[PDB]
Amino acid sequence: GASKLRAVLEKLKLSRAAGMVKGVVDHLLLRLKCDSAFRGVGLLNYEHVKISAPNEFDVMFKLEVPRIQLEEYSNTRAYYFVKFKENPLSQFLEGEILSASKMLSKFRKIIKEEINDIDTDVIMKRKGSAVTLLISEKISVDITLALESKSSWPASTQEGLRIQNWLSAKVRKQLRLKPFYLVPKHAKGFQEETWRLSFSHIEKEILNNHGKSKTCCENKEEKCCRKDCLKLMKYLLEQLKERFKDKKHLDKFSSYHVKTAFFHVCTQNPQDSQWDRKDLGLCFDNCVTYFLQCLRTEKLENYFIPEFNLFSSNLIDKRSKEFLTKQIEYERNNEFPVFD
Amino acid sequence: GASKLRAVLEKLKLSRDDVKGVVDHLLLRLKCDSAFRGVGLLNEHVKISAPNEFDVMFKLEVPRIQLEEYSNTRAYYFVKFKENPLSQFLEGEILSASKMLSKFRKIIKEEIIMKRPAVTLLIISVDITLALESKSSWPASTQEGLRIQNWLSAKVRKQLRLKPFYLVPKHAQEETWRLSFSHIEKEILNNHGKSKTCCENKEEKCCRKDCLKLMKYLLEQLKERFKDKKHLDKFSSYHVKTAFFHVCTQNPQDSQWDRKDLGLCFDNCVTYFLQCLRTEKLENYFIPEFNLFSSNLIDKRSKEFLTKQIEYERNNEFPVFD
Ligand SMILES: O=C(O)c1ccc2c3c(ccc(C(=O)O)c13)C(=O)NC2=O
Ligand SMILES: O=C(O)c1ccc2c3c(ccc(C(=O)O)c13)C(=O)NC2=O
Ligand SMILES: [Zn+2]
Ligand SMILES: [Zn+2]
Repeated sequence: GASKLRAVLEKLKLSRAAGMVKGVVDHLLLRLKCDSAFRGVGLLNYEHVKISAPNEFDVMFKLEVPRIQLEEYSNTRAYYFVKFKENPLSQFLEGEILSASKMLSKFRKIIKEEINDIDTDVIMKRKGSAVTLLISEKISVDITLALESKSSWPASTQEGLRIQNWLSAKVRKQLRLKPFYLVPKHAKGFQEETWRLSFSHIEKEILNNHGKSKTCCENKEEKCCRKDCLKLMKYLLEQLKERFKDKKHLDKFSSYHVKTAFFHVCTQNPQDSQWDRKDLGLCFDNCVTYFLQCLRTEKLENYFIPEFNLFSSNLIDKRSKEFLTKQIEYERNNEFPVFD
Repeated sequence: GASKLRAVLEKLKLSRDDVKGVVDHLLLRLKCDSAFRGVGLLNEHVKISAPNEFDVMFKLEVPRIQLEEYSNTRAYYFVKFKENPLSQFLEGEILSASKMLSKFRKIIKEEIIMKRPAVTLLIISVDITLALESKSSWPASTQEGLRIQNWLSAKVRKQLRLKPFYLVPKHAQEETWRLSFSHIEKEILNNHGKSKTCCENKEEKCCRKDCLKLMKYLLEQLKERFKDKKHLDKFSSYHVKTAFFHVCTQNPQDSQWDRKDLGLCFDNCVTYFLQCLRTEKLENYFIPEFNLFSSNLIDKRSKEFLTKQIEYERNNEFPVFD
């Protein structure tokens, strides 16, 4: 049944915009770099987090905080407090703690006064992880502020990134030498000054260099279907999320959940021969089945923070998971009509 | 036979089972000079037989450089610039390796047993080499080189080319700098298979590294044997390493390097090296139009001598390995 899938992959392919986004983010950086607190700001990598939203872009603004002290908040292995006029963030302390609210409030207010200078009509949507702009009433851009630390990764990541049997232990050591990032994200009436660990840069490298063989998808003999499986998994969720848009059931589910499950499947199937392009229908069925397992199990560990469960009941209602399960199982049983 | 090569590699590792942070003190006192403030390590032993001799590259970044090729020696270049800490060393618009080495050879003795690769410290021994670092894009002579696309992938080829390249003081004309990629060579060797997990599990154990070790040991032993003769004087472990890289391009798949076939793979490396001698062609792996085996560089009689000696060794189960 791969014919209906690659039909979807061809239709999704013809979304082949950025430039009006580039000019806005470039103008935003030029002004943001004039502030002492945001002097070292810069782009991380335009990224299409949603596969079926060509008018939705996503950028990450990085800003290094040299020599910080991360204090874990109440054993939530992903949320941390940030500790440290030698610090240019001196206007944002709430004691010894970097205030995420104040740091975000100024970041938001600078962009507000900066989208008005532009020729091009830009609107900031109303109000964490941070600001969304509306370029010319058609294209929306989500900007996320990310603290950068070039220090070694927190101890909660020690057992994560289990890519040794797939991308090798040597690659795993190399990626862990790269910096990590912290995004302002409240934690569960919420601790409003916490930051969540972020490895979006590592996730990019893993996706765009994804085979056991270094030449995977570089010749016809080693062409795998890893990327297509993730694309279809994202399209499925987006279609269902939009189909049941005003039932609120699928609100808390996002492409990161689907992307996390896909990484775990990559660990369980480390050989390129398990992802042969002629097996797209089977491979996709196994990806859908595994995601369904995480739903029924209420266990989807963060790929980098294994003790952080993305599908715990404290984060996502069991009813919402049961609803996602029923919808996905109906689709898979009936050859995915939501793709049409 | 094949058991003789495994025995040699076995003795080579006992030879290295049992090193000096002296160099860390050198860069302490060397970084305090104005012209050498951007100094540091780059990463080794060329002589695999005697591990009592080390080799270091002292990297020094040279920001605004424009390279001009010297009479189409696609490896050698004059370094000019486009406040300047090395203003002491200019001989006009070009940068003098003579005065830089002299000042570099002045503080090695000042802040010190030096020996006038620029210097040699006797502790053990370490060959210190001065290298200019350039973060610019590689010269046009490297365009058709690093042919690793069918082996380590085109993607990897693009990542390594973004890394800086280096220039060492090398005679050709006496103020020329030769291209150096000892850092890329290091990565290519310590990350050598088509599979990223090559040599990380018994199922994917290749013999690439051992074929290079035996090739280096074969040349070093023959060079010692005929030391009183001058035939093998200009052959070096870098020639052996370069030939091994081209053999890797020729045999990209890991299945062509199964450690069960050490004898077959090693004979492949010998055969190709032999072919480079008879035809007098051994291109630099990064600079293809630079032939390390040209008749201008090495005597044909010298090549034919090494050819006949290695041919004797291969025909008698390599008694050089006893
Ligand atoms: O789509 C999102 O909101 C989202 C984006 C990125 C990330 C996450 C994470 C957890 C939950 C969500 C979410 O709330 O869905 C999410 C996470 O642990 N690491 C991320 O990098
Ligand atoms: O062993 C050496 O002398 C040596 C070391 C390193 C290099 C070279 C090169 C050419 C010739 C020799 C040599 O003359 O043998 C050599 C070269 O093109 N690139 C090198 O990186
Ligand atoms: Zn692939
Ligand atoms: Zn190997």
